[PDB]
Amino acid sequence: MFAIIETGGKQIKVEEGQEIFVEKLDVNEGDTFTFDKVLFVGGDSVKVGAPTVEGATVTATVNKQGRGKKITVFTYKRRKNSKRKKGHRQPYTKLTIDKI
Amino acid sequence: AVPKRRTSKTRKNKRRTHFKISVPGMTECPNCGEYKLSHRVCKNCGSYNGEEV
Amino acid sequence: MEAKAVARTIRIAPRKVRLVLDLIRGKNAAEAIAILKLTNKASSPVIEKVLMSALANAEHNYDMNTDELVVKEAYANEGPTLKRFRPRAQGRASAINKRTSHITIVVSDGK
Amino acid sequence: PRVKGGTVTRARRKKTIKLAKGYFGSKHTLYKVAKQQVMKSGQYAFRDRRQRKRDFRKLWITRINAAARQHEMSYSRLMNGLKKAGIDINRKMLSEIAISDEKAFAQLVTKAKDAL
Amino acid sequence: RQTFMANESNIERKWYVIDAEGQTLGRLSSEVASILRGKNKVTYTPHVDTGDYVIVINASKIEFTGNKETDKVYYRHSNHPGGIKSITAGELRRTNPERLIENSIKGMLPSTRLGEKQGKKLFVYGGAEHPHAAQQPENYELR
RNA sequence: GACCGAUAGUGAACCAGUACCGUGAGGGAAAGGUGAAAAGCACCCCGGAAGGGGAGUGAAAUAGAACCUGAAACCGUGUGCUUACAAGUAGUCAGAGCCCGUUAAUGGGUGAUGGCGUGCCUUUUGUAGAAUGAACCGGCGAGUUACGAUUUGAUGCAAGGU
RNA sequence: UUAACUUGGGAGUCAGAACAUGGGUGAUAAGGUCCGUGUUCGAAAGGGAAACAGCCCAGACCACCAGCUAAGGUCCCAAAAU
RNA sequence: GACAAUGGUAGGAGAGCGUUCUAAGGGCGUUGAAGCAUGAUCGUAAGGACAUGUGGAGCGCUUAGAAGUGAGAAUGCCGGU
Ligand SMILES: [Mg+2]
Repeated sequence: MFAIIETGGKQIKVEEGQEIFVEKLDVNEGDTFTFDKVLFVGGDSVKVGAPTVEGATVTATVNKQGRGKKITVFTYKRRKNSKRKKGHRQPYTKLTIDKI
Repeated sequence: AVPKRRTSKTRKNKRRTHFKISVPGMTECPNCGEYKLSHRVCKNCGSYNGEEV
Repeated sequence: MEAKAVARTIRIAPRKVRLVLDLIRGKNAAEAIAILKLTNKASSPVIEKVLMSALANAEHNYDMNTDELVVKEAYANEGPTLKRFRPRAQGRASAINKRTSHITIVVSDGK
Repeated sequence: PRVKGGTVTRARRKKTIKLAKGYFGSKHTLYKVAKQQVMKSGQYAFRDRRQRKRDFRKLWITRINAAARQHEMSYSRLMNGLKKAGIDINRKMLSEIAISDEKAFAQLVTKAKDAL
Repeated sequence: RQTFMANESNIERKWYVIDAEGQTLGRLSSEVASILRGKNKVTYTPHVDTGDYVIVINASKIEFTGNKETDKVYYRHSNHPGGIKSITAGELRRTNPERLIENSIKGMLPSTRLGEKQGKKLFVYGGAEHPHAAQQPENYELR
């Protein structure tokens, strides 16, 4: 089956044995995390289907926490002397799904 | 009248697609055993062989 | 196993040479001696006299036969110019670039 | 002491040209031409991180609309009921249900008609 | 991340034949220019060719309301000086009814590197027969 | 010598006020580097000769008098992906298919098709502007020092400071 | 609700433009010109007005393949009611 | 850890990277320096390393000092193409 989790202000369709981008949580590596808020859990035959269904929690297992690729942010304006230049590395968290 | 722009290196190499020379159109002079240009005589020993020159 | 014979700073232009070197590339060496002796251009006996040095440095001192040889690559690089002028009308003067060239013939034998 | 202009005009004019490989013709070789394409290829990208987020929503709405019309319901009748019948949380990236499992997408359409 | 992109060997495109009799000209050509772009199906993506082949028979019985039969004209030009040529939609039904529908549809198709390939999934015939019986179409009840 | 290190410092590190320009007074540049030691390529071979390729001297000639290191522009030869029904400030974001395998990280090259997108400065109430400037690449090229003035920050003493 | 006066250090600016609304001059002419009050451009990106510094909604710290709305829109090109 | 701010040309204020040189403390270098070339790396920016190739004898780091201290444009000046 599958289930829909809500992690970082947005929703992720995840099934089993699966690795994901999730934005940053507060766990060290090698730990275990639990999603207590699942939305539409069930495949073809298994159904509940509910507004923020209660009872089912989904586990995870953290593989690494690191930073993404550097996204260089440049912005100029013509005929003038204006410019800016930055750089950004959005930190993520990689998981692995163990049970629905 | 003068050029308005600097003609690039893509537009330059295209224009000399058709700028080349062709093969001479040789034969084998059958008495001496050389190459000669056809309908001409041999610069070595050689007959014309329809004329023996 | 392959030889070469580089002639350098020949008085002729570098774009008029590589029309003739374009014509013989990847061809048998027995023909390419006798193609340069039938074309009526100005850089044919010059290229010919350096092809007959890659065909004598491949038989002498490497000791390979000159019946199987094939022209692998033949390319004309560029050598230094000789800037001379030409007195032109109304007190002006234009620069005339007499260019020179480097010629390299490399023969092979398929091994 | 005379500060000679050293090896800083090598390096500063490489790390712009090396950003600009893959461009046509002279825009990857010359300094001045590949400089001012790098200033525009970090300006086009700045309005294309903001535009990417709203032009993948002009696609998810197109798929849902081409899913409810075969169950004979509009799109605007579908994201009406699922705010009002249920408190089915607003999601359009999860039109992946309609592609994957048509049997799963059918019970939502049952619950939308049920309390509208 | 979790999105789908249907590509060159992940879709099929089956055939439709539509009886174009007894209904108006630009109310028909919207349930054809959306079949050719493929907005009747999920797994619609941009930048590929989804959609369905559409065949149109009975081009001779399309309609007009008001004096469009005499006051709708089809200006075209020819790039010589003084070359504009006029033709009306009352003499275009009788003379060449295969072109009349075929430009009522191709004005509704996108930017024209792929919108040239989408438009050529459309076969417009004048009578009631078609030689595409070897491709197995079906009737499409369009709204 | 908290002075320069061959576009620098004398105009001049090279046999310089010399080639060269002017009737005349007068104007005036360009040039440096083999190797530790010339041990500067004996002899054979293609060539009319140049220039090569072997053998040799040398730590190295891929340092051979075009002689230390050898950047870019610009001209070449080779090859993985790609292009002959298309309207392009040449990029960007979404992305099939193909050939690869790095400083190991949610990798690299190429790009069928879709969306947005009228170069950079300078002067303007306002420039894609058909207003100005640059052919390209490389060097050089502009708020400095002195003796005073005034305010601010520091510090030494303080009815006295110097 | 959160500014305002005082004393000292450092510059810039003195060519302004459309639109709205009270009037002069012109012809109840001009994208005209000269004054009073307000806004935007000047020094402002973004969505809309097909294209368009000045009109209408609204002021970008950077990231996300989440959400609700303004001016304007819902047949098709082109997201949403034939 | 709460609640706040962060478009910007003339212009005012603050905080930093880098280049040649000198003084003092420490250090690498023919088992190969500077320089140049290729690379998928690191920092909020200017900018810093490291890994093979070419190169053949001098160079960086921490604190402070002093400037002939930073080039895309001047129908800029000499050289090359
Ligand atoms: Mg023009």
